[PDB]
Amino acid sequence: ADTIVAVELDTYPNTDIGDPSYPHIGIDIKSVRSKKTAKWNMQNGKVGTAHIIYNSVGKRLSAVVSYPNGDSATVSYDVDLDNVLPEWVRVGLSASTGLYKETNTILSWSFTSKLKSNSTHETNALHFVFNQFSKDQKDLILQGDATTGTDGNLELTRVSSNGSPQGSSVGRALFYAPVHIWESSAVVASFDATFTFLIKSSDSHPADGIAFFISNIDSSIPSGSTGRLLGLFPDAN
Amino acid sequence: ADTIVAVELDTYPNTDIGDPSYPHIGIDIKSVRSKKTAKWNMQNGKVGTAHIIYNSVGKRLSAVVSYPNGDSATVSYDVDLDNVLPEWVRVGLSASTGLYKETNTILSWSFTSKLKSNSTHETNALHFVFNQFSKDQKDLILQGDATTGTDGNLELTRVSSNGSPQGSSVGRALFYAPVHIWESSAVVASFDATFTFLIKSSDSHPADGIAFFISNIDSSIPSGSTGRLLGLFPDAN
Amino acid sequence: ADTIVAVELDTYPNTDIGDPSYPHIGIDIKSVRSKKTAKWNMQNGKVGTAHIIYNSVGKRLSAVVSYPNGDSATVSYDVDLDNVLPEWVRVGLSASTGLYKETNTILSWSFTSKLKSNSTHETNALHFVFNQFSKDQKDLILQGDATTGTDGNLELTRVSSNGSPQGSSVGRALFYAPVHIWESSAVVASFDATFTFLIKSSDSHPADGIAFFISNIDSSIPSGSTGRLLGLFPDAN
Amino acid sequence: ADTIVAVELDTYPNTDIGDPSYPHIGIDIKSVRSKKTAKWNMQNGKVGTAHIIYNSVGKRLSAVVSYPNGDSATVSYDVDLDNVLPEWVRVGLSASTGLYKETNTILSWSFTSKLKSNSTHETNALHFVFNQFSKDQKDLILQGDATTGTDGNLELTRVSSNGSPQGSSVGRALFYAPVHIWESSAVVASFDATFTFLIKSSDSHPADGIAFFISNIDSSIPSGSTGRLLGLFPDAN
Ligand SMILES: OC[C@H]1O[C@H](O[C@H]2O[C@H](CO)[C@@H](O)[C@H](O)[C@H]2O)[C@H](O)[C@@H](O)[C@@H]1O
Ligand SMILES: OC[C@H]1O[C@H](O[C@H]2O[C@H](CO)[C@@H](O)[C@H](O)[C@H]2O)[C@H](O)[C@@H](O)[C@@H]1O
Ligand SMILES: OC[C@H]1O[C@H](O[C@H]2O[C@H](CO)[C@@H](O)[C@H](O)[C@H]2O)[C@H](O)[C@@H](O)[C@@H]1O
Ligand SMILES: OC[C@H]1O[C@H](O[C@H]2O[C@H](CO)[C@@H](O)[C@H](O)[C@H]2O)[C@H](O)[C@@H](O)[C@@H]1O
Ligand SMILES: [Ca+2]
Ligand SMILES: [Ca+2]
Ligand SMILES: [Ca+2]
Ligand SMILES: [Ca+2]
Ligand SMILES: [Mn+2]
Ligand SMILES: [Mn+2]
Ligand SMILES: [Mn+2]
Ligand SMILES: [Mn+2]
Repeated sequence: ADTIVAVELDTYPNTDIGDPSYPHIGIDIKSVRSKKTAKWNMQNGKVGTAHIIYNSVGKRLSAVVSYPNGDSATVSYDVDLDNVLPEWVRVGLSASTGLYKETNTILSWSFTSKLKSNSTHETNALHFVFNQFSKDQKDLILQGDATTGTDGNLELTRVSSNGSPQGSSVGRALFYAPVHIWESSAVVASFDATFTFLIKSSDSHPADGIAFFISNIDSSIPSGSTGRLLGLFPDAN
Repeated sequence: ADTIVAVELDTYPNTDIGDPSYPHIGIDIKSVRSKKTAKWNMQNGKVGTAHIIYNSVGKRLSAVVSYPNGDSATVSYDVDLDNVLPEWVRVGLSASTGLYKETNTILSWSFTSKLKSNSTHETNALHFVFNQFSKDQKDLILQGDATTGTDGNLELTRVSSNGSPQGSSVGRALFYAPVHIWESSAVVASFDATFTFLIKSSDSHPADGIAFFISNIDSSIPSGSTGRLLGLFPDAN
Repeated sequence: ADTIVAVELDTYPNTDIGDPSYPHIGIDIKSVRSKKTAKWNMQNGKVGTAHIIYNSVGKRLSAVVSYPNGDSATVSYDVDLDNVLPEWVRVGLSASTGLYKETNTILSWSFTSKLKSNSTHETNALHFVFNQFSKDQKDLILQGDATTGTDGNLELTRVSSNGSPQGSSVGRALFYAPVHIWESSAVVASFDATFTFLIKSSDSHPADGIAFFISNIDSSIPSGSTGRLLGLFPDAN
Repeated sequence: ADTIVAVELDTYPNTDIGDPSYPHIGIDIKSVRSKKTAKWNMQNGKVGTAHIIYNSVGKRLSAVVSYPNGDSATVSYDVDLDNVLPEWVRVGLSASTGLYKETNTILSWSFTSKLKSNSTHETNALHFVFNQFSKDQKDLILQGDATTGTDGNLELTRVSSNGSPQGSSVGRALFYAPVHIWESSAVVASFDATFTFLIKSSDSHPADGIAFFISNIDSSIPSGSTGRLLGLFPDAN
């Protein structure tokens, strides 16, 4: 199966696959069952921001998700990603809905990876930023239900003509280029990612969440990964 | 045919197709016959640096090529690249040899494009930088004779195991992701590129040169574009 | 006197000192009488954005000012700023009112200078960005009437507690650190600046405008440089 | 006294102020007695690189010091810098010599601080890079024995006409502008710093080290801070 490191913004507790019993942010290393979570109060209809930060020095994958009112949830997990990810990866955003639903709208996404040193501050680096997505976003690989619109947004999961989110949707957006996420001579292999998102639901409960993820270059949506699997995993192991 | 904008470092004066009677740098818009050139003293076996700058406001494509001794040639050409390039492009480096030859070694290559908007610092951007190339540089599309080495370099044209350049060689390297080079909504679209190169020859005369180029996304080396055509054009028109 | 290079957003046509007979953006090299202007429709109470671009290769100072409705004015002037500016400068924003007035509110300001060299990507660079200003913005030198607020803005000219702009006001904000704007060794010296602004007036006519400027490091507001002199010049020569 | 957070490259073990008994890198929070150290093999006469990385999310101050051959020393310390540093700081490089000596030459220094969010990926940020220092480096505050030369380097401590390092020298270089290192509404306050350095000694033992440090804006060299105090502290508490 794919190799996945993800930071999940998990709006729906699936307590029989180990979610805590509240909306939460989580760090997922090779399992949907997050290695670490923190409670997260998803603010329906507000634009949120997620920041994901890793470097090979401190070896701590960190994420914060905030809303403009200042509410924030942070999670960090000590992990040497050199030991989990392949050298080359693709980076992406994923989301899903299941029985319950939500819009999984991305307003913006930036990513930076840097491989530094072996020497004077020379470097291999990739940075992209999308503050507006285009209807035909050639540098994004859209998978499953993900679309880009003329509203400048990326709709990770399905939305109806009347703006209403659909169930059992899964969608992703990967940056087109593979990313050299580590390289054993790099003294520092850092990455960081920021996305802004708008999760809205009129469901009794929003679901299922959004994740930023890093995968093998050829990663595709695992079949059956709607709902609690977030477009990321073939199963809940 | 492809659409090409290029900055050529032309080491071989083909005076019969409009080259000046010296090695030169030039700006190429849809033709190998540069709209603008400047006399360039290629320094054999020395590491040069090429910087290429454009923005949609000044509408001036500029390049400078310099060497460690301080010698520099610059060429600028006023052009509205919105009227020439497709909205999405790929960017690359190209090089050729013909009857005369030279190493067309790239030691580093960076590129930045930005689409800035009617707002603030909300920007779409791609930035990459390669200060070392890997053998399996998965974020480069290698065409023709181009290879990436264990020496950390990009050899655009064929070099034998003994280190000698070969003639009638052509090769390019394009960044894997398409680039959104202009977008009608943007107030400023800018790009910049830098690369460092080492052109060495022990021929009677070095040839043919290195270009940074921007092309249609599906650009391939035009058939028979070795020699004076720099791997960029099907003919010398 | 100070040495000034500026991009003026001139909201008040002082036709008696060479302004065109409309609000305009202009490029000012050592004089309030712009070397180049373009007709600019200042949109009262709307947030505008100004981008200023220069590099030492193209030698073209460019600016564009736009508003959210898409209206845009651009002005470019060919000039070799090496021949005008001192090697070290301070960069700033300036604004004035006179008999007529307007808020000269800056909501954001970024600036990048780079000196790139005869080598690779070895570069000296300064980059700052302010998307919010603090009350005690210790990295800004405020001159004259300029203040920074709790509203996160930079008020270049005096605004009363009731929110009303005042006349005969002048103020500037310079970044605290001097900037190395050119250096003889560098192959490329470039800068760019962006700022966003909100010029509101309920006067018979707004005046006088906002400038981005670059000055000698020890620049102060010239005495009596309110009104049409934009806080940049001692006289209208 | 000043408030100091530093990353020390401590070439001389002063085991009666708690150094371990080998050259080491250390994280210093408000004491020269590092909260954490790692053994470091300083390679005499080679150019080293130090990277220092912090973010407010993972709350882990990290440093790696490497040499081109690949040898590396890393240290990380979990610390919430919001609770140690003032909001505004200056950033600098410091070094000293004592009874024993070394050159404390900085070849380059970059710093980035970013305050992100409360919102969509807008930001206050400062980045500078010096890959070459100038004889009169106006954007550096040189303190004590620090000088910049025409060789493009910063000599933190004293060197004689014949290139030989002197004892009981202390010197620093601070970036001229204060830095807003944290701000309580910032969802992410990150900084990173890289310097390359050349420590050479013909002493029986090199001393005393180089540090990157963050201090109160008005920080100056504490009197008596040569030697083991590294220009950073008034004493060894
Ligand atoms: O009754 C069938 C199941 O419905 C829920 O699970 C689905 O809906 C969720 C979407 O919010 C997803 O997390 C999940 O993957 C879907 O299968 C319910 O939570 C399950 O317990 C039920 O078996
Ligand atoms: O500087 C001239 C160099 O290039 C020439 O290019 C022409 O030669 C071939 C004719 O069939 C083609 O491969 C090529 O595309 C022509 O335009 C020549 O080949 C070389 O002598 C020179 O190095
Ligand atoms: O657009 C004209 C505006 O500025 C004018 O500026 C002149 O007025 C004063 C005369 O003593 C000086 O303070 C100033 O420097 C002059 O150049 C005028 O003050 C205003 O009416 C207008 O808003
Ligand atoms: O004999 C006097 C002291 O000399 C050494 O300490 C000085 O030299 C060192 C430079 O390498 C510094 O670390 C120190 O601050 C200087 O005071 C010796 O290590 C000390 O034990 C002696 O007291
Ligand atoms: Ca879940
Ligand atoms: Ca030619
Ligand atoms: Ca005027
Ligand atoms: Ca010590
Ligand atoms: Mn979960
Ligand atoms: Mn030519
Ligand atoms: Mn004017
Ligand atoms: Mn120590």
